[PDB]
Amino acid sequence: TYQGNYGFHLGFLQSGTAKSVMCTYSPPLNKLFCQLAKTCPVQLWVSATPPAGSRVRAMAIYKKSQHMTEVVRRCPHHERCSDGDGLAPPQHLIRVEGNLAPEYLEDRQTFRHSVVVPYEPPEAGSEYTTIHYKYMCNSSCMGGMNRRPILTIITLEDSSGNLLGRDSFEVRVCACPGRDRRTEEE
Ligand SMILES: [Zn+2]
Repeated sequence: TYQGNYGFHLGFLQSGTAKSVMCTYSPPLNKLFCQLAKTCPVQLWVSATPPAGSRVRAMAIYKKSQHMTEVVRRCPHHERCSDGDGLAPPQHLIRVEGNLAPEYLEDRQTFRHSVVVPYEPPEAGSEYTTIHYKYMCNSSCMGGMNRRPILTIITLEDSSGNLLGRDSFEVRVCACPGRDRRTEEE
């Protein structure tokens, strides 16, 4: 995490450990629990607007340093699951929704996957800018994350890739998010 010259940091809609809820954020754990394939409106905040060309990248990494050096990718199952949108490659975990200019990358050196989008200042009347994400594999998929916790890294970079700000949050993709938030909230 690191707010830069722009005060870059993330924001989340408070939903509640209720039921029928498909996505809820836990301020205490700073962890998100969401159902697979459902939209998560994460917010972007800044005290100054980034220069034009600045982008927003979303990468998933493993929380525990023992698995730190392993690329997070969908499990052999979901990988062979026809549930694409026409943009995201079948092997990516984090997809973006709503944006018409998302870019799906794979670092040539680290092999890590990411989704980058153009940074856009908040629309009139809002104080923050939204980006709808989705996870396409459950935390409990064998071959996949396999019960291993992950952390979503959201970085604000300039047109040329330079880091301009970074923030993160742990995430859990489950069928029972609400329950899992409270029965973990402790
Ligand atoms: Zn899976």
